[PDB]
Amino acid sequence: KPSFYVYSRVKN
Amino acid sequence: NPPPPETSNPNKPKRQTNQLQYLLRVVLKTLWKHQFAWPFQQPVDAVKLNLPDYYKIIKTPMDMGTIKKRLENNYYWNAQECIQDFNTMFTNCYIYNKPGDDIVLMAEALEKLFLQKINELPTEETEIMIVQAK
Repeated sequence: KPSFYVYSRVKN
Repeated sequence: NPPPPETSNPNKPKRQTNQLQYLLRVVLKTLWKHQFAWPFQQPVDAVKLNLPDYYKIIKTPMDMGTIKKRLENNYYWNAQECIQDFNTMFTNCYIYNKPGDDIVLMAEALEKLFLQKINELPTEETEIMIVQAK
């Protein structure tokens, strides 16, 4: 899901 | 994934004061619609985000959803512990991440706005409602 990696980016 | 923090307790009383009402209607309201509010509106899904060590390090997880539902159900006793929940969310983000990370800057902006809004808090606490434990 595309709108999920945005979540995973700002929490490296 | 660990269970989210409780939002109601049958052994705990339920209290509502003017300051908690303000925190729900002004502070939480204005921090919920902030542009940087989305990473802190849910509990951290450590399973889903490739973060297996998260709860080794955050021993008190906190999010705006849990705080919201705690304020809705009158789970708190006074305003100090709700402010403590907000501060715990911010400090969890700080300790877990790095001071230059985008999420830390977002949490810092949220904390600055939160500190302003709570500086606009009623000084005298007045009890609105109290219910003993069931």
